[PDB]
Amino acid sequence: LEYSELYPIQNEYRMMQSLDGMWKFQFDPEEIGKKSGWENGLPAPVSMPVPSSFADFFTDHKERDYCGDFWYETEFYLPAEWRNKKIWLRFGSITHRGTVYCNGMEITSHEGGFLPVLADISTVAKPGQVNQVVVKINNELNETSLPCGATKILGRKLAKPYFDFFNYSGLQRSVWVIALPEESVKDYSVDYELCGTDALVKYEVVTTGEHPVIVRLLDAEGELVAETEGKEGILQVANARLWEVRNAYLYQIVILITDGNGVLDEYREKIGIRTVRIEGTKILLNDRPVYLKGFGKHEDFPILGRGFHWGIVKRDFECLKWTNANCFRTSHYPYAEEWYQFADEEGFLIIDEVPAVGMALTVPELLKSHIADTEEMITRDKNHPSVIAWSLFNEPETITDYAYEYFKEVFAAAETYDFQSRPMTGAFEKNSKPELCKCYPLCDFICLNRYYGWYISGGPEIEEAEELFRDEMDRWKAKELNVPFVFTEFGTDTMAGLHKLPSIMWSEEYQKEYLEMNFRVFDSYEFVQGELAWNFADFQTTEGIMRVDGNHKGVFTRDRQPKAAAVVFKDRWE
Amino acid sequence: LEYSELYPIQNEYRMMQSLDGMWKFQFDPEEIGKKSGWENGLPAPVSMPVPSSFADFFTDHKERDYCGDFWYETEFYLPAEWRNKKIWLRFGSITHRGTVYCNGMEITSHEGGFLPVLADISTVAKPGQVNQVVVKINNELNETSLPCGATKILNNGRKLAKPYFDFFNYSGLQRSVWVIALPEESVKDYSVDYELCGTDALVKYEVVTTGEHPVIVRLLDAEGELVAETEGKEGILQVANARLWEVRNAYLYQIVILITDGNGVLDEYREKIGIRTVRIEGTKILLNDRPVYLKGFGKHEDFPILGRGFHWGIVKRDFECLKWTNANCFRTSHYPYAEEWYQFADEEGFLIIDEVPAVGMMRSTRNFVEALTVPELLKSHIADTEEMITRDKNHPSVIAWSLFNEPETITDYAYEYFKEVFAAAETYDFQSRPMTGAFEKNSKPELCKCYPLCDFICLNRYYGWYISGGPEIEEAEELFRDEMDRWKAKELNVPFVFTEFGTDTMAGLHKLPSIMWSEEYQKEYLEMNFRVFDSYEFVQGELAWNFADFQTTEGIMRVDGNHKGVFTRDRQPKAAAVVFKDRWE
Repeated sequence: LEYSELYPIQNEYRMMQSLDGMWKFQFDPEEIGKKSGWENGLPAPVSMPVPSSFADFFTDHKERDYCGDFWYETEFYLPAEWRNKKIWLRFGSITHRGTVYCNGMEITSHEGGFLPVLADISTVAKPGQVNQVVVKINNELNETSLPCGATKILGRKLAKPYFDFFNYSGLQRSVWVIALPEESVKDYSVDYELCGTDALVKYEVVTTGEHPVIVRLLDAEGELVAETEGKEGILQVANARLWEVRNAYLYQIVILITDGNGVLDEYREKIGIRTVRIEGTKILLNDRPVYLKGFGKHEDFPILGRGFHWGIVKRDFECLKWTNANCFRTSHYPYAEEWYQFADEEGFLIIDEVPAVGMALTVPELLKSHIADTEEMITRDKNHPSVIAWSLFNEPETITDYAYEYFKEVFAAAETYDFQSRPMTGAFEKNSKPELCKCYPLCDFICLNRYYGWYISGGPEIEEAEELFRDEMDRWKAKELNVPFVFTEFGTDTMAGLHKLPSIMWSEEYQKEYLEMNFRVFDSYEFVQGELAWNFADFQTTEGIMRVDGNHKGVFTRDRQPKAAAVVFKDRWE
Repeated sequence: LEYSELYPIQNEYRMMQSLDGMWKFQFDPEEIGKKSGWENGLPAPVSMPVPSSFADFFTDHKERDYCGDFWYETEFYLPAEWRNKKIWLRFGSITHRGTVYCNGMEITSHEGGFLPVLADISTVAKPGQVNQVVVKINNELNETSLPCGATKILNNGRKLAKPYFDFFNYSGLQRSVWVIALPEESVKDYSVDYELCGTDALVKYEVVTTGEHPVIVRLLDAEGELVAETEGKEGILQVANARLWEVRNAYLYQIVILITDGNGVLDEYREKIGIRTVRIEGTKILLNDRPVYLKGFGKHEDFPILGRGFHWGIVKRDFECLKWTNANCFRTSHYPYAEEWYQFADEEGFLIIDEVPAVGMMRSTRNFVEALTVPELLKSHIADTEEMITRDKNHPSVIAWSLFNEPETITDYAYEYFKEVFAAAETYDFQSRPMTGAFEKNSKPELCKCYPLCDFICLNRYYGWYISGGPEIEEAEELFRDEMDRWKAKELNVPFVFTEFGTDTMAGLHKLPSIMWSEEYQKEYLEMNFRVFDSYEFVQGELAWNFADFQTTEGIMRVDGNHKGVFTRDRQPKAAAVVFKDRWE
């Protein structure tokens, strides 16, 4: 990559300053901003919180549903001391695609709305002065970038997703301006081997120069436990304190660039010594089988939309721990980096998912976008101990040799980017029948999204649903694939407060009964090794006749309170 | 018909005793009742309220969702003084079809779940003794009777109803049951038709009796004073300075029909009627020689726990809510209601579009959920039409017959089918009042072959809900105007009434800006629809879908039934109710 994905830190060599706050903001329905000098400042802005999705602040439909080009602007004072450092704007994300300007100059553009955007403003930055950043953003959906959809023209544009979740957009994550030394740590990778009571931390370091590198490992108390020299090497850890499920331990890696007797740069990050591998039908963490228990989530909260906030992280993890979960999938896009940092702390397992949802010649361009997002996700997230698997798709077509050749390239790219070569998978929709699917052989383990008892034979037909479920799982069993299966979606829309005896679809009681039936099926097959329910919480969707204020398959409400079924998960996962 | 549809009364010649209460009840999944002698008494019954739908009492799915044969039983004491009378069991309805037994003997069978079933028990009744009634009922759905659907058989043999319609398959004995006694020669039927002559009015009539003795017909005013009298089974009553029955301003005369043998009276039937005329003239609906614009709702017979079970309390609350909205009309979507609804409409001056249960004839939903069944369906359809019209014709409230809801109408075959239904309706209605049906959007103005059969056209349209909802609502309005412009350009010179339009609306779901399903969106949707309605001269009525939230088959598109109610199921107003109130004032 032409930039670093490394999370920004502050020390003797690296500086950072937050640009979060109220930005200037303006819609550009006529698409004349770049024609009209907007990159030098917006002509008639309103204020817009950053980080946040813009949609749910407004009281009018056309602003909430805005689709097209729209602009952000802010000003920041740059400390004079940042002079002659490499100065970067770092956006947690820009959703979905955008062009960054600084002091009237075009800096960079990015496609993909859920991963960091880095813009090198070294040559245009004005140390000791007020600087200006302007971002042109677009939130349309197409079939050549992720996530896929269409754009309808009423000249007013309307996003038409091929995915369920609401098309939130804007500057949904924190924005920093940072300063790095001229020769810096750009990237590093760690991989682990367990040796009795000891451990090896294998590493590679990429810098922007040719000076020597020293790598140190500190324990949780900051004590030096290992040290070595070189951009490539092994850190030997005696009596290693392994990072364990729901029982984290984090070391601190310290990467130094040196020039004789002085340090040029120093990067530090918390990491966790752990191994993950698929062995037969088992998922092994540190050589012991683990059964995944948890949820698909979303970045979704009232008013903020996908806007990041530590308070949402904290509540969600307390709820997760209360259910006795150990895992979540980042459905259906990489989350803010902070979610992974916290999962590292709390010992949660993550399946990290690229926004390959909603899946013509456009396909070669789509593949490029999909591979680019995969590269960025893996480079960003590989050193989190929590991240134990990559999900490279959600419910694509998989039953043609055409689909096979496409995903072969994606998986091949993912493999080259992940230093750890940790398990890769994808979530299969029901149409990927065991007799037809061509893509499951690409996977280290198989993830199934199934709604037997909701979309199939729901309600009075739920007994039929269970037989149909068992019939499919019997077909999978007969294949003797010798791989683990994880259910990554299953659930029922459930309106909090809707009670019925006997239960009906949409009642709290039916949600319980549906889950109990699914558990019976899960527990009937030895090779099922994980259950991640859909969804952790009710979340916003495109409005329509099938969505009663978003998706109500949450086990929790949108404001994070338990429906009756939450207790069912709690008791089972205990 | 081989029986009378006349509502039962109590007088010197006619007797009635209610059989309402707790009956015995037993499911018959193995279909062994008849060969096991259940007509002589159920072997292991539970208690079941009558009138009520049975489904919602139970706490287990299989009993609520039961589909197939099931049996009712009760016992009653017959007064000795009823001997030498004609003795009938009268069920307000039996849903959907059944066979009536009395004292172990098969009496009659009936197909059609929403109209009276009369069983002549004269030859087996035991006056001065306890008698037994047992009813075998079936609630399956098929394509040869109304309303249409399918029956699914689960692998273990259990049946499940699969409607082609969007209302829960409630069934059982949902209306009151009487045992009655009639004179051996009785009034079996009568018909009235009205003509206005300045300040006066003519009541033309026909009387059918079960004998040959002379008939005398009297008309009493609302104070019981005689205003007209004539003789003969056919004749004309002249009413000077007639007090007409008016919209939301009812006046009811009492017709008195006597059978005499000179020596004395053999029978005397009495019913309240209202002098009023209804006709279509160009694009106008004329009541009593003046245009009326229909304002109201499609309803249902639907209430918590009782299901479609009849209760006067539901009538009273519903009419108070209707009056509060300033409504003047409802459609009996999608089946004839209990007779009491019409009696009360007569009193309150409400206009009714009386609808036969011809629902579920849509090819699309049939396929989703034929040459040989259609001829049998037509027979059932015409039979239900005959029974509805014979039952309801003399209500002043009933101003129109709706003969279908959302059938296929774009083939020549559909035209020939409905031509026979409309022809039948015409012959059974002494008044020849306006006939119509409600059309789905698939019945495009360029394709529909059946609207020329109608005296006025009823449209069900969901522009802004099923079509271009929410962010696309502006487009919905354009599409709506586009269609109505096409109708306009046909210059049919007939009235159009919208018989369905609405949005599912969860009580308490608020959003700013609004979203589909919110209370605010229901308001905005209605306002948009009104703007379109008001753009066309030939639109002469608006009956919103629905008066109140109601039960449906469960599924992914129904959140505890249908929420397009303007009122909640327990009859309280959503925000949109005030929108109707203010507009209709």
